[PDB]
Amino acid sequence: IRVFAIPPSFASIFLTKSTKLTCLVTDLTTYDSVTISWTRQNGEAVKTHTNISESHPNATFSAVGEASICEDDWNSGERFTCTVTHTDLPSPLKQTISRPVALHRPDVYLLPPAREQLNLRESATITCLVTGFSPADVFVQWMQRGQPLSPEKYVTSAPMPEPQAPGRYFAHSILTVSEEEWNTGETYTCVVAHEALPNRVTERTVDKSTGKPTLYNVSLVMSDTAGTCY
Amino acid sequence: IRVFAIPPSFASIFLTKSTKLTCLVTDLTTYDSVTISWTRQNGEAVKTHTNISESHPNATFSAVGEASICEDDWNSGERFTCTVTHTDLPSPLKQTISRPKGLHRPDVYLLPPAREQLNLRESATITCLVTGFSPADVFVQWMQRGQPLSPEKYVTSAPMPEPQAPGRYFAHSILTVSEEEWNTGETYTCVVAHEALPNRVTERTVDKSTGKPTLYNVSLVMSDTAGTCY
Amino acid sequence: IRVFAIPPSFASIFLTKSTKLTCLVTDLTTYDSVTISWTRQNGEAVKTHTNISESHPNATFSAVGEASICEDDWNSGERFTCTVTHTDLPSPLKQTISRPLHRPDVYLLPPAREQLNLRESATITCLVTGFSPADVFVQWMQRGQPLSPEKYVTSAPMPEPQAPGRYFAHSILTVSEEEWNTGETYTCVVAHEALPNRVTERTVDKSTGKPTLYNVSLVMSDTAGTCY
Repeated sequence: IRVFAIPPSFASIFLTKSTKLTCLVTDLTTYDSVTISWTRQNGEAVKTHTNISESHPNATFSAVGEASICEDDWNSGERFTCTVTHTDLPSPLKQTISRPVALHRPDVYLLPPAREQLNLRESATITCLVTGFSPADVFVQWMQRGQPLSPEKYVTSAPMPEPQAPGRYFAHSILTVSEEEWNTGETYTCVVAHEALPNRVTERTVDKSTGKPTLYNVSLVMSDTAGTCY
Repeated sequence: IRVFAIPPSFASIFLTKSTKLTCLVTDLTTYDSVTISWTRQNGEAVKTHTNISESHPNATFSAVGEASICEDDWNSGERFTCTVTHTDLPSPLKQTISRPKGLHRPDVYLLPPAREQLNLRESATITCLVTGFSPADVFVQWMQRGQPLSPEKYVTSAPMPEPQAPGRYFAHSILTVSEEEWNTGETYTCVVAHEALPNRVTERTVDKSTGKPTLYNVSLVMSDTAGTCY
Repeated sequence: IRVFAIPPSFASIFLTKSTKLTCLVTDLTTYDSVTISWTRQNGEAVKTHTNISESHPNATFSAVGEASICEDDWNSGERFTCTVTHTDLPSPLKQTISRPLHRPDVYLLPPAREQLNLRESATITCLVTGFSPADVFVQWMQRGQPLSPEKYVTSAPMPEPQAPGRYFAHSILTVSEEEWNTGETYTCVVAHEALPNRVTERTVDKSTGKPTLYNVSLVMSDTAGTCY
């Protein structure tokens, strides 16, 4: 006999360009004549729900209230309530979405695979370490010459609360590039989506030759006439 | 009595992040108690423009006002109208302008100063060429220690038409840095802004080491037996 | 009413050493009997300003002086006062133009390595730095042979960021990156007035630039002091 409330979040924001306000109906059996709609801080007209669904297989019903709004509507820090009057509860039922803060910029890093991995010659793993930032909800994606990989290609964490840097979060991601598939160039840019940056985004990349710093074979010779000039 | 009217444009709506409608009313008869409005095509109670401009002191008239929108509005492509009349003119200065739909993705290259500049001992100049992009309207900013430099430190071009491939543009920017500072560290990466990047932002970087390891092959010979060759 | 006078430009001056000045008259009354007469600072007449022009597309007869003078006769502030009398002007309208420093610095950056992986566009950059004054002309030379003027694209001398008043401009040019195997160093010929011979050519090729394979080879001996 409750209604969850779904505010927009940067996963939906960035990954869709379709800032989203949502609250669905759960915990209640197969129902109709129920109304779902959205209201603002000052409570005015929105686009109505779509995506009608069946009943859940556990003796309850499924239906979702959805629409799209302007981004600054959330970014201006306002209350947003979806208004519903249940058939079992003629009294008003209200669920609210809103945003609160200090901020910290991520400094995305990147470490090439361990040489130990590059001795069985099957797979190489890359660690798009992300850290030192606030607030949370960082999405991260991996470019490859302007081509985003699928999120299924790689894996990532959730924002783990940072032990030392107090009000800060961090996460990770990995991807199992195979041996030759790292051994041929293919810089694999790693791009980070957050809100603590001037243009809100950053990206970094690596290859074999991120280091390799000036290897150079000195040679000293005497007493060995080679029959060649100098 | 021409009236300026700037449509929203990316170099602004990213610099600003505050997409807005701005009709500059000039060359109209120099009066006050003017009648000025900003509207949509169907022209609802559209937010008229606040922060009007004062009279032009040079025996001309000057007036302008910003009207904020949501960017997806301009994305729809339907026109937006600055409806302005005068005490003299009953017919409003109807302002029906829309960017036409349809576009090429750039690909930045950052260029390091050749050795010549460095030997001069004073200053080093770095350039990231921007190419291949259509349409126009690209911002370019250069970014260092994760903080934005300021425009007076680096000059920037204006969007130019390319010579060969018709539907393409290109541009430039120029940085002036002291020599040692480029023998010191910081990367001097560059950020751009274009409406066809998948992330709508891309970035490159350099440094003294951005080249290649440069294998030495010193071969000090100190015998007195093998000879040289003319 | 638009009557502007064109001072000479070091482009044409470099072209044929033929400093020229024109004060064209446009959008005046549509009548024939248009006279062109230029004067030095003594007021004396000028050379063969000729080649009459027809009415403009906006239906106004077009005329312009064709005044050749000496390069030396330009360097002391000679208000080149040109008069044109016309039917509409019992008071003919006069026009004048006259003569109103820092060394340039030219470099030629090669393309980018990542440019040289797309495998079509071989960009090349010539350049000029911190000079006064403007009006400088630039062009690119390939084996004593000037390139296609459209092949490159020229900037204009926008002012310096931090210098007091100096100027700088640019120019860029593309070729097949397959060509960036013969190279031929694509000499960019700057052309500025404030040069000892008014040209400070510089050029760059693949073999130029930076190698990443040295092999220094010092030798050491008493059998020296000679430099064969």
